[PDB]
Amino acid sequence: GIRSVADRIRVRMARLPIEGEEGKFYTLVSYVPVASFKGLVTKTVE
Amino acid sequence: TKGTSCRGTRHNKTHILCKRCGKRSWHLQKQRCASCGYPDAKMRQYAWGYKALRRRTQGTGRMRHLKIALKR
Amino acid sequence: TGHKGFSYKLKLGKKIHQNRGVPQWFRMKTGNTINYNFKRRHWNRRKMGM
Amino acid sequence: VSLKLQKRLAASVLKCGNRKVWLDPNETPEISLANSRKAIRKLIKDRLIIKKPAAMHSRARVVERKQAKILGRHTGHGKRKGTKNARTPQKTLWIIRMRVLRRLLLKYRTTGKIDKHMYHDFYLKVKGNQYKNKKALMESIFKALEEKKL
RNA sequence: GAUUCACGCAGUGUUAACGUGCAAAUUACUUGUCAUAUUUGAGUAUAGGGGCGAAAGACUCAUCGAACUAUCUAGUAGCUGG
RNA sequence: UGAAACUGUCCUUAGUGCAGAUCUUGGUGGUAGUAGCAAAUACUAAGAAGAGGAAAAAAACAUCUUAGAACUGAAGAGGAGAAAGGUUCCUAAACAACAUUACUUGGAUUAGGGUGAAUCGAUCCUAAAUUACAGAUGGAAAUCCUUAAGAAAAGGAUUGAAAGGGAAUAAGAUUAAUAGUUCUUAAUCAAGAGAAAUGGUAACAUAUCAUGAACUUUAAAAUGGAGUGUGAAAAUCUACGGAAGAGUUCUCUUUUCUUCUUAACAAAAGUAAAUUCCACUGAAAUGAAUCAAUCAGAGAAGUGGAAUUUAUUGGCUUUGUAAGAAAUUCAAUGAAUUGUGGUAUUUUUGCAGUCUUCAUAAAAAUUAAAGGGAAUCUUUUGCUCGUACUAAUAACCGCAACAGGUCUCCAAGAAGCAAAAUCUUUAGUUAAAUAGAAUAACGCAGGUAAGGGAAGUCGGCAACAUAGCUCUGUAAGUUAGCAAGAAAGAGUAGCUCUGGUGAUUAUCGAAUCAGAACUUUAAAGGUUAGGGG
RNA sequence: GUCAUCUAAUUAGUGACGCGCAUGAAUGGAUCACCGUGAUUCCCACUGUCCCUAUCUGCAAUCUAGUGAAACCACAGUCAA
RNA sequence: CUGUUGCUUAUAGACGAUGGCAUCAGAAAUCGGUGUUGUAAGCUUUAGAGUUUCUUAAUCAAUACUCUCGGGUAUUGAAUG
Repeated sequence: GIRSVADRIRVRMARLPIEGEEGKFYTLVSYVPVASFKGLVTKTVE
Repeated sequence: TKGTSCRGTRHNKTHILCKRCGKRSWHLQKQRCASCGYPDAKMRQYAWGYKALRRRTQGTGRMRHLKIALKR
Repeated sequence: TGHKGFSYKLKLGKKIHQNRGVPQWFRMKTGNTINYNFKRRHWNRRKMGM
Repeated sequence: VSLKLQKRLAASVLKCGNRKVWLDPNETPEISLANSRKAIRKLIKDRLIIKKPAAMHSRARVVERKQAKILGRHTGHGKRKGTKNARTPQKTLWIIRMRVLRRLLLKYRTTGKIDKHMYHDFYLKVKGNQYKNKKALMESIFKALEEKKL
């Protein structure tokens, strides 16, 4: 609902080229569901 | 409540269009026209209402036949 | 109202017919000052009182 | 574009509300050409316009509470909010009881257990609130009969 | 023409809000009342020294200890202003 | 600068000189980019269209679709009418102005389209009341009279209701918008055209039958309210049996949800409740019956009959209409299914008796019957007018898209005594006088607080406090009816069980009451909900 | 007003007294049971009314983008005598 | 040099201002410390008052035992790396 959000959220954002203009980029934030947040650090997904 | 609130029920016409003068002055319950003095045979005219005379009288309309006769 | 007399309905129709602007060709006449109809009205602006 | 006309026309054809109408978001150009009910009827056949299912409203919780109330699991003193006469009307209890007792008396008279004279006496006793229930009347009738035969 | 709740309605209090307002009298809570002396729609009747009033000089189109509108009328002013 | 009239002197004439009149009319400042653009819970992501989200976060972005999250909560922010409005209705193009920002949106601009009736209403009848010729009155305008005054009208003239009376139509489909109005199918009504009957003891009964004038009478149209019981239909709930589809499914769930329908008008397999009458008989040892009553020798109860009412024929199931429609699925137009019940609740509609009035709770048009005996199936047509839309937190009245006001119909689940508060389904909407950041004072709205407890104050103003149901208990005073829910005290949860209250003749069914072990965070209190003396 | 009572304390309330400025009998006199969004006093309970203020939330106010009035105004705006 | 700007910056603050750092900058996770509440979800204790179907097998069952000093939260204006 509008009155509550999860205490911690794990997301993954990817920088991708804009289809129209080749020069510019855009960020796509996606949601990564995890069972527990213990021992998770900032990982560069490749 | 003599001001804004009391004007809610104003949805019953008192005067409707008259048949001899065409104005919305025919009193429904009184069965008379307040302006041209309907069924009364004579047109209702008063000397205190000098303006009401110059608003509807001879020469304020088409004068369909009288214009021919006087010019004749 | 949904219910109306025949004569009253026709007088309603004329008021609809008279609520029109000046045709374009009449506006191009030489020495023409009649550009807009100042007798115009709209339902939500002035009640025609009939 | 504005698919307001197609949203309204689809509901009229599908006989639902505008809330249940589904318009394909990928086929906006196709639906936009549909400006008539005949065209809309063609789109439904092609499944571009779909009638959404009604929201599910389950009575499982209500049913399982009724069975608990049948066994008396929730009919306590802290769960009653109306008066005794409100919950069980006293007049209707008398109406039911009068029908029950008078039915039995009529059955005994026509069967032959009791004659008209003793039936008449028991009729006024019943009306006078002498017997609590059906059981109380049968022993009272049985007692009177054996006294008569004694 | 008993006691209460509800749909509604009123206007006891906060002398609360607002007071160049949502509103030329309204809003919130509290209070009262909520079918027979009840509530209510349409039709109809009663007109200004008149009507109507379970009576407050109250109401009679935001106008009432005498409505609105026009004529007498540029009413008169030993009084104020220019 | 301006581009066509004007000036100097003498007499004459006057609408002849402005800083004020809260002067009149018009225009314009400071205040001032200030006060404001804060009731109605609320928006977010992706995409489309567009000049109209750009960017060193310019943190906000109108319309449409999808998804998420929500509100009105079925006495509605739903679906429709009366009045009032009058084209605001539908569509397309277009956004200069208007809806306190903006708008590609609009109840705003421009141009087109749109209202179909023999059966719905007006039209017909009369109510309160209203208005004529003649007559009477008046100086006059005019007033009175409404059948009394009349050489007028068998008997009394006009108007007065889109809520009173009233001949006759329904289901499905169709339009961008009209539909008891159009189309398909199926009906109904009115006006027209082609010495005179039987049956039953009786109440009374017979696809038109089976004659019935003048005149007269009776009835219908056409009659308050309250409360109780009950018949039937619909909705909701539920029992058994299924068919199709959908949701959940690593934890379970033979699972949870949806569909399983039927009109006007007629028919008469089967079968009801209530009331009133008819025949046989004659009741006391008085009986018959209702929740209550109430009834009987001017005749009870019993048995056998007749009639009327129960949303059209004749009330319900059933039948024709009619499954060929419609609903739910499946395949790519064609295929499948469409049982039977309930001693449950509400609503609607009738019926039966009871209570109440110093209240007795309309008329006519129009129809039928009687008393009397004067006379000797097919087919045609059905005219005039209204019909769009809102009916309101944006179409009505208040200067307006104003938190004010304005008459009605239909009405799901939970929980509860309750149409109460609170939450949800069908439907509607997420916008309704702009937002973003920061989180000072002073506010408006909602709160809490140690110890004390009205010492504050004109005054317990405001707020706190009591609050449902069951049981025990209840004073003085009194018009003997009341006070009284007086006051005061105890109980209340969850789970596992036990017993009482019936129907039918072993099977089935109802929520209601009482009682007992065990457990815990020890129980009306989320909401609703008396402070007492 | 005087005497009692209510309180620690009573121009308040209640019960009495009465030569009552100027009460009094359908201008109705005396009496009160039930009733009252009527006026007045006292108890219990409860509490931010108060000792004596602290603190929490929403909407504003503050700043900004867009939009944007009004009352008022002789000229104006530091004091003492 | 100074100001703007950045740390959605603090020992500051209505806005300005004031204070600190600005590539050995900053920000964020995670980990440890430190707090708050009271023993997570799944399975097991004739647990468990009793019931049913069996015919000592199961099933239902408020609550309750061990795993569990557990689980969850913890700067947002907390302290380390």
